[PDB]
Amino acid sequence: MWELEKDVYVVEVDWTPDAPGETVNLTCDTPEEDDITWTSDQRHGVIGSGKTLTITVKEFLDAGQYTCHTLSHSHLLLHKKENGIWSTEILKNFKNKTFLKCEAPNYSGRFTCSWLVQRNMDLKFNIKSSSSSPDSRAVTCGMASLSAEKVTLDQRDYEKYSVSCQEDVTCPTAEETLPIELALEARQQNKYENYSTSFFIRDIIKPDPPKNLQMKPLKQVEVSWEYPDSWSTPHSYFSLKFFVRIQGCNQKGAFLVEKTSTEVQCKGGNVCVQAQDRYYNSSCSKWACVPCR
Amino acid sequence: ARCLSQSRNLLKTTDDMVKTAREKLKHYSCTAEDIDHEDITRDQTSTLKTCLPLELHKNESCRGSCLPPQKTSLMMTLCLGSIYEDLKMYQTEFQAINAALQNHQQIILDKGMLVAIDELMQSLNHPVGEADPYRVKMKLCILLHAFSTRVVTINRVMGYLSSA
Ligand SMILES: *[C@@H]1O[C@H](CO)[C@@H](O[C@@H]2O[C@H](CO)[C@@H](O[C@@H]3O[C@H](CO)[C@@H](O)[C@H](O)[C@@H]3O)[C@H](O)[C@H]2NC(C)=O)[C@H](O)[C@H]1NC(C)=O
Ligand SMILES: *[C@@H]1O[C@H](CO)[C@@H](O)[C@H](O)[C@H]1NC(C)=O
Repeated sequence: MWELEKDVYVVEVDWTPDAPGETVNLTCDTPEEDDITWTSDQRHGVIGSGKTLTITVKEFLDAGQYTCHTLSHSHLLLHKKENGIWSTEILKNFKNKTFLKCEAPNYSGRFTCSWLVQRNMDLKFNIKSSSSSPDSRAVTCGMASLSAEKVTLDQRDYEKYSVSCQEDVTCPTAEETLPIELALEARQQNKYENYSTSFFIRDIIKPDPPKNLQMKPLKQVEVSWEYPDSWSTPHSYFSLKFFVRIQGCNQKGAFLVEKTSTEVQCKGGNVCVQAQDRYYNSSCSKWACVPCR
Repeated sequence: ARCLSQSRNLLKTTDDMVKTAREKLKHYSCTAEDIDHEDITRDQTSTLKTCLPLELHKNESCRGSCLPPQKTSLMMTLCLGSIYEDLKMYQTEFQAINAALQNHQQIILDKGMLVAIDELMQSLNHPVGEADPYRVKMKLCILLHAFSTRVVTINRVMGYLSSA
């Protein structure tokens, strides 16, 4: 039994029918009181009497919100390990199978990581840098918020949470030596799990859609766009590439233009432009479509 | 100027070379990207500290015929000089790996990339480890992934020197 918080404890169980649950005693947080009673949030009546209550934790029923009687509270969380591997049941993976999808709109240090939950009840999330080694990049993240936009995958829709993170600004470097190592703690009711990821900003760069898309009739039209305002500056150093199509990184029937403009031929068609880092084969922007006269 | 075309060609010859790598060296963790990013110039390079635009240097606490004659900077001079040493280091490693690979089929280093690092080295200028057959293949992939990220940094610098 290890201490996650002051009155919230996590116990790791072998989750094998023959394995004996770990025996650990929990006492009421009031030192001098005697003749107390005990309950659990999954039990109706009293289940303990002494100032300290031993407990054997093999199943989920043996865990919950143990409340003195209301002198104090204690919470038990289970982290299953089955055949030596820990459970990954709270979160739902993407088609990639990554449990955490991080992406950055620029090279500033800001980035957002998002994840899908199988089942959205009594969920508490905490994300932080996973390495305390001195040679480690420091990242501080805010709190996780649920997204009104659900996500569909394998003929099923899932709810999505996300968090904004920011690398503690040091002096700039042209490349990234060590990866950013993050870890997420997920807490379904009476279940604890943790997920980790390692990434470089250069690989999570997803440029924002192009802005100010205009077109001028030519002999044949000149389609002109502009770099996203969220993109890093100087744009000369942080060059972008643009794929154009008429009607991520699908580029089906699409051509490349490394400038802010090109000349396409369309009638009654809609022209679309996406962006990407000119040099690193990173993620491509969402399409910024516009009709063509 | 005009060193931009050599950095672009180096980017092209490197990208289609790593494509040749993660295709022929399948199931070598090459395409899996699980291989750790290993910089071979880490000990003697000033590329990461210097090869940055002057606009990003906002705090005080932080030859070759490629630098623009209009704007000359000591930091940019150090950047171009460090890039030269990086390419030479990768040249010696690649030439040694190519010797072992040419004897043993699956992979061969692109002559275009090897002449691209040299032509860019000359514009900037105005003994190798031991490995077995399986290990020399892995080493090439780890080098190619790090070399791709370094050429990307070079191309950003050259693009910044031009048009500015
Ligand atoms: C992700 O989950 C795993 C498994 O729940 C966590 O590993 C566990 O972490 C706790 C707290 O760091 C460890 O408790 C400590 O155990 C040592 C054992 O000598 C004890 O001396 C300390 O006082 C403390 O109680 C626990 O042993 C450890 N269990 C295993 C199997 O590794 C892990 O920390 C979680 N987080 C990450 C980022 O992995
Ligand atoms: C510049 O100095 C200020 C004040 O000390 C500090 O807050 C900031 O992080 C520094 N910026 C960089 C890039 O080091």
